[PDB]
Amino acid sequence: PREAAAHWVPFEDKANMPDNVPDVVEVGATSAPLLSASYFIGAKCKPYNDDFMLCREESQGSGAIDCLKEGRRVTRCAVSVIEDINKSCLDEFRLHWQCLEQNNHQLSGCRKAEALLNKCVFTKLNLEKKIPGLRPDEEPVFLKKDPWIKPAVDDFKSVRAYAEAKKNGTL
Amino acid sequence: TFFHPKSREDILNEEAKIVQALNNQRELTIKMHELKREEKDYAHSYSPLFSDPVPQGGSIGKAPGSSRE
Repeated sequence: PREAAAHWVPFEDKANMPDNVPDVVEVGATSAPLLSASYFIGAKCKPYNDDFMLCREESQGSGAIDCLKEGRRVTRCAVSVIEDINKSCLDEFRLHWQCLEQNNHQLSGCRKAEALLNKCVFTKLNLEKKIPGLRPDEEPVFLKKDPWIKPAVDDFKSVRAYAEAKKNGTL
Repeated sequence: TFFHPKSREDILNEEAKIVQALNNQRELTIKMHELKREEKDYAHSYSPLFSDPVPQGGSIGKAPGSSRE
């Protein structure tokens, strides 16, 4: 779909869902927290996302109205994993997504906070971040040490926390 | 004694053979005319290899559900 052109007004619809449709909770995180949590959401909810997309394909055009149920499933899985992060690893999650807010949302600028967040989530939620499609020879960039590309300013709080973790031995 | 025409039966046979060849040509003629107006397969008339008429569009933003048969 194309973006809007010369003159447009945004308009809001005040109707409710039809009551036959089961209600569902909506994901409340914004762009930076969502981008921070994306890899864990994928790792956990991959089967449900795949099922949702397969339903949308097989519906062959009526996807919006035939694929509501596993859409509810997808949103519920996403909300569950975000809640788990909010319960178990909140401080590192905030480090990561505030760092992203500062660095134009480039994951390359938040490797230090991302290491802490990844360790916390692996230990307390058993989710691993992994980049699909790479051969064993190719190395995931977020695991690479001494990258060519570095942020302008290493985030202050993230640097302090990373050095602290290096002392504690958690990282 | 000097008149040696061909026999009547031989003349009739030869003309009948000629007319038969002419009718064969008429039938081949009408045949080709009908066959040219019959419709060919997509492979024979458009593309032997890649014989599927159904397109597949662009592949960048491939959206689940855009495929319709």
